[PDB]
Amino acid sequence: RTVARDITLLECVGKGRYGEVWRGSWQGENVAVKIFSSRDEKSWFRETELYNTVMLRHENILGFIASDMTSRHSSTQLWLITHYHEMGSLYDYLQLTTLDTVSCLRIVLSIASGLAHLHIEIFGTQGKPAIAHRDLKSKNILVKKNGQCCIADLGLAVMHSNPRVGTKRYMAPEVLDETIQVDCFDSYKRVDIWAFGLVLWEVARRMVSNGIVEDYKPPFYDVVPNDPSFEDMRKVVCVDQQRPNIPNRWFSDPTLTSLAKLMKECWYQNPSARLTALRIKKTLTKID
Ligand SMILES: COc1cc(-c2cncc(-c3ccc(N4CCNCC4)cc3)c2C)cc(OC)c1OC
Ligand SMILES: COc1cc(-c2cncc(-c3ccc(N4CCNCC4)cc3)c2C)cc(OC)c1OC
Ligand SMILES: COc1cc(-c2cncc(-c3ccc(N4CCNCC4)cc3)c2C)cc(OC)c1OC
Ligand SMILES: [N+]
Repeated sequence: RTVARDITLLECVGKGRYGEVWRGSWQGENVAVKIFSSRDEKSWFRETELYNTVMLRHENILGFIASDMTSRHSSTQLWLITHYHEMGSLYDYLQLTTLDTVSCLRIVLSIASGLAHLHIEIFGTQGKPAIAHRDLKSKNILVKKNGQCCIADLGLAVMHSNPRVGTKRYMAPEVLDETIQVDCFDSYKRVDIWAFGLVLWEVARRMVSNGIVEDYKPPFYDVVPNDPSFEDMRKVVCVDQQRPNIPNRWFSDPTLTSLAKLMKECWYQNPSARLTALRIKKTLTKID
């Protein structure tokens, strides 16, 4: 039989230190092709090892298609091929649109659903190890046409049944002050919950209430520079214990009032006090 492996690369939709992401076509279907830089080859190996261990399939997890290593003259080429989401990342989407109550809740519940799926160990033969993402942020969430999102980029993920770090802006206090209990898998889940709370804040700002909305801003936009240093973040999050500001106007809206409470419970200094992804999901299903 013929094994069709050609992928037509059509447009570059992202470029960074990690390499590039391309919209491509295989057998008439859109795919996304992440071409890894040499600097980020470990992310391809980690995501490939994870998917070789457990073939994750979930509506709120970016859908895997293939991992490819191709030998070249003096180098190795590494591609990750996934489903393609033409609306782009949540980071991109929130810059050009505001949200109503239903759309806001649908986004955040779908993220919580993908995150709880990663976090939970499932036993039996169609089960999965528990997984922590370790780089959750709005650029690593994609928006689907049906209004739900999916979580992307498991290049830093850890499974439970040289060392790298996530994006500094989204790092939890215990990462920045180096107290994280690196031998406890639950510690990594709690780092994800902190970052989820920041994403919740980014989304909520874009939900209209009483004719008011906030402009899109990244977490800590008002207290750290672009490309904040580790020390910049440590001073804000650990030393001064600052948290993203909740605007007054949210307290006139029942949804945003509830989401503010939820955020706060993701942002406790004590990691063990933070809500779990499953508890976040339940709370979200009862809002509105
Ligand atoms: C090797 O590389 C690539 C292969 C393919 C691909 C293309 N067509 C057919 C297949 C296929 C799938 C299953 C089976 N079997 C199933 C169990 N019983 C026997 C039959 C045979 C063939 C595959 C995998 C696509 C790629 O990209 C998108 C690839 O590159 C990453
Ligand atoms: C890698 O991605 C894609 C692969 C294929 C593809 C091509 N040829 C054969 C297969 C196949 C056929 C039979 C089995 N069997 C498994 C054991 N029990 C019996 C049944 C498995 C796999 C598949 C999935 C199609 C895609 O899209 C349409 C893909 O997505 C882009
Ligand atoms: C975050 O990680 C990954 C994302 C994707 C991915 C999947 N579907 C769509 C996109 C996309 C498409 C268009 C835009 N727009 C940006 C503004 N101007 C117009 C164009 C943004 C994003 C991307 C990036 C693929 C991955 O691997 C293969 C990823 O890595 C695991
Ligand atoms: N790592």
